[PDB]
Amino acid sequence: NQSSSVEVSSESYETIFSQRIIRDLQKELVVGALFEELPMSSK
Amino acid sequence: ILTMLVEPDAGRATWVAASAYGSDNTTGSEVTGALTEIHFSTYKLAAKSFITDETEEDAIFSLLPLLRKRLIEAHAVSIEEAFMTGDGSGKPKGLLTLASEDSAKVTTEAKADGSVLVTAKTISKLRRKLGRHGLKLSKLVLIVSMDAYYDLLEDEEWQDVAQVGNDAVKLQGQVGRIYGLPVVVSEYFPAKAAGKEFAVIVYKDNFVMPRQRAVTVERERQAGKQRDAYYVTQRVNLQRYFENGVVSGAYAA
Amino acid sequence: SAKVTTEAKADGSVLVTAKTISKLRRKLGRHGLKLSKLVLIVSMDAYYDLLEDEEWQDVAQVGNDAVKLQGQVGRIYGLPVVVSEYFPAKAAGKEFAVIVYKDNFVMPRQRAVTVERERQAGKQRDAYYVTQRVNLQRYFENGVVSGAYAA
Amino acid sequence: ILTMLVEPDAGRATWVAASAYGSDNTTGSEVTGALTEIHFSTYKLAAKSFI
Amino acid sequence: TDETEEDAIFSLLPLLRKRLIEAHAVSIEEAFMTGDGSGKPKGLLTLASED
Repeated sequence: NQSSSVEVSSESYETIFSQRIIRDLQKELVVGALFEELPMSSK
Repeated sequence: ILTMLVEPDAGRATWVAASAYGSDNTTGSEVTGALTEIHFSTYKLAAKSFITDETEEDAIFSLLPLLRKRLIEAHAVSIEEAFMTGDGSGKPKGLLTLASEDSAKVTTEAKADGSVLVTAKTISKLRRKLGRHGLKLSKLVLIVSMDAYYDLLEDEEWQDVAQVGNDAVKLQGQVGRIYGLPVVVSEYFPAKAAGKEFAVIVYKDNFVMPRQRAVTVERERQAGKQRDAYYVTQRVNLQRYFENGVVSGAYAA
Repeated sequence: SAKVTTEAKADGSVLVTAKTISKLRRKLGRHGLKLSKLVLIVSMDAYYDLLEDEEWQDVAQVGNDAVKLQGQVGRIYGLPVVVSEYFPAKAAGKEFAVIVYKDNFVMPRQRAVTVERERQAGKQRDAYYVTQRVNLQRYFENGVVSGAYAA
Repeated sequence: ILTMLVEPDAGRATWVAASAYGSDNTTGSEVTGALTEIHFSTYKLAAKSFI
Repeated sequence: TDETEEDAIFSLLPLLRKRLIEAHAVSIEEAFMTGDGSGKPKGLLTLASED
């Protein structure tokens, strides 16, 4: 703040750190799971 | 200051050759990813006004409620103006400034004189530059200047019943939803001039309003002046999460 | 300066289209947004020109209220229409339509219409007197817009 | 004559800089406003006829 | 200022009071040590000098 008579050590003590993680929009997946599956038990 | 964490982008696996079925390459490559962070802050807006002790008697009626309501409405007006088109110098950055600095300010073809009006098609074309976030209409907000609204009222594409249902202009004289977007009119857009803006579309969920202190009123008595001073203060700002979600249509040059 | 010089020609080369009338709402500014607080008045010649509008003929154009089916123009662009014959004579730079914010105008009045009958025996006449005291005033210096012919 | 009071327009507060936080400018600027009046009047309309 | 107490995780008042009190104590001891006579008490060093 650096405006009153007394000041804090640095901006680390003027800050609140949050453990919240947020993500943007991700491309939707379409072809990954639209076909039927053919299981195998050999090469 | 408040700081939050932002989850990084996406990696990918690898296809291993059959020859490496026994070597160390059978497990493919290594994925890596580093977090990031974002910050928030606030600005202080304030105003003051004094009333001397000679005027309350020197009047047939009181003059205090007028003073209080004028202070409040001045605060609100300044907030709205700054949020609309404020700069970054000691004030919140306006939506138009964000669009300009994001290169999302689209130069349209409408002229500043009237040679080309503002059409519904031009407004709807802006959804392209929003990329992924433009695919959902329910998460969008459209705001148009007054002149833009009056230009839309004369749009040739919303005139007849055959064209647009029963919501044709000729039957109503007003424009509600446009291309699936609701219309909200604002008067705080800049002046009608070349290169200036007339509309903006905002991803509503991407914008927050940080606030430290709400509207407060501090009254002070000054006996040596025989005045009553009134002080109104608050600390607000307008911040977003990621550099996207805002596109603004502008006039031609 | 609410006198919009429209492109309609008094000589009659170009008629007075409906779009021309609706464009006048732009000049009203903040008061022109809400439709229910407006009144539209047009001259008789303007009304007959409205009846010859290409844009109000077909059913597919304007619902059931096409001119070809009725012959009277009612609401125009959401504005009900009223015809008055007290406009000036059709000439260059003359008004044919008026849009007015209704509540901006008031009618002050001191005394109503009164009739006084006097018997003048020195002249064998009965004098009849009719008097009233009124005016037309508006609150704020706005609220009315009128369009005029070209040239 | 009838006289009516007209309320004036709106003011605007100020964004105080961080440097002036401890000074008197932290209170911002002052907003003023003067009332106004509007007057109404009338006219007389008269006509006469004899028999 | 009022825009510092909110602008910090922890209060800063006890520090202020302590600093003021200790400023008084340091100043008074220094003055009694070698305070001159001009607006301040004469210090023992000054007294011994003048005698």
